Order: sequence, then C-alpha cells, then structure tokens
Amino acid sequence: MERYENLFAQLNDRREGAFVPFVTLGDPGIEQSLKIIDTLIDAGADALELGVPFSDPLADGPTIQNANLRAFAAGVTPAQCFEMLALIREKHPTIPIGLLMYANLVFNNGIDAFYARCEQVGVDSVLVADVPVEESAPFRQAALRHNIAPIFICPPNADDDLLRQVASYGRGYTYLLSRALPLHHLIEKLKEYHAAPALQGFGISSPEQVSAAVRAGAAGAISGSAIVKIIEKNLASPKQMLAELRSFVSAMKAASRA
Ligand SMILES: [Cl-]
Repeated sequence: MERYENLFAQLNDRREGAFVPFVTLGDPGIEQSLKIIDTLIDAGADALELGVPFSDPLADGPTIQNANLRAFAAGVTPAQCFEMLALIREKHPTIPIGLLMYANLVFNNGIDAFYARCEQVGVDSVLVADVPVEESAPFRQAALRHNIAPIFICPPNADDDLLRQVASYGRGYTYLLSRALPLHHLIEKLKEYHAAPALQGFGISSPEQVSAAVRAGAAGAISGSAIVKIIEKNLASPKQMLAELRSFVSAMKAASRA
C-alpha cells in the first residue's frame, strides 16, 4: 500500500530521520496497549514495530522478557493481537505497521495462513526475529505472496556477500544492528546495493543514539526496548505513563532532525 515508501519520502520532505518505537502488543493489557500505541502515534512516532508476545529468556534483557510476561499474564493471545492490529490500522490508515515475532507463532497454523492474516488486518512488514537468512526463503516468499514486506536484519559485521542478500531479500526497511564494521560503511554499502532504507535498531535508548544514527546516514532508528522500559517503570500510573511516553517520543523526534 506504499506506507513505508510514502513515509520515507515525506521524511525526506521534512529533512528528518524516522523514529520507530517497539512495544509488545497487549502489554500491560489490551486497552492500555491500544492507548499506548495511539499516544506514541499522536506524539510523532513515524512507524510502529509491534511484538506478538514471545519468549526468549536466554537472550532477552529483563525489559523485553518482563513485557512478554506482562502480556501473557493479561491473557493476551495471537488472536487478540491480530484484532488489536486491525483496530490500530482502522484508526490510523497510513502509519506503517511492522510486526516482530518469533518462528514458534507460525509453526502453529502454517506459514501461509500467518502471512494471509497479516495482510488481512493491514500489517505492512513482518520480521521473524529468530530465523537465519539461510532458512528464510519460505518466510520471504510467503510475505511477498501476501503483499507483506519481509524484514531482514543486517548484523554488525556483514560482509558484502551478505549485504547483497539482505539488500535483495528485504523490503520496506532494513533492520540494521550497528553501534564488526563502521556504521557509515554498512549504511553506504546497503545504499550501493539498493537496499530498503536502513533503520538503526541497536541500542536506541535515548536521543543521542537517534541523532548518531541519522548523522551517520541512516534513514532512522528503531527503539527496541526504551518504550517498554517506560511502560514498566510507570505501571501504577497510566496518566504518567502516557505523559512520559509523549515527552520521550518528542525528544526522540527532536534528535531525528539532527
Ligand atoms: Cl526486540
């Protein structure tokens, strides 16, 4: 539906980098998560990265692990996630919506049915976070068959062979992890290979990292856990939670004008 392409063109009009918050769907409840998402959007978030609750405790830090646990504790299911996604899309028809999920979710009712459901509720992209590039073809093909952008992660030491693959396979945005190779080198090579615009997603905790990412030439930044941390720290006070989210997103967008 051109949502990412149009966003990045309009960000170019604005001379801005994209700011893309991550949150877990249903954290800390269905209605609160819907309103957190409306608040992020109203405060200036350029696109959304939305997680279907998963479990990766050996690797995740406490912020992302606890958010998954809060969502499951609220009784969140994938079905409710897809209904939330449909509602967010109906209320906000133009914002790019990227799903982040883990492979276990799809190996329940099948790869094609998963991407069909994404297409049906209006998701724009899907990152299957724990699938090696070497095994990605069934996911990539299913995504393209259902008009979904498959998101590939560019790791920090990518050689040119891999950069060529990531550039060719992905659509919408490239999920870049770079603080191993210099940040500006990965960015330049991805542009050389006509990759989807790069969003720096490593360590995007506060305005300084957003500013560094845009100054290095990235098209924007994804905040993988900083929004979730504000949710966790303000659980007892929804009003203050939403106020702190609003000042956070405002500060991250200020940094994206650097
Ligand atoms: Cl994440």
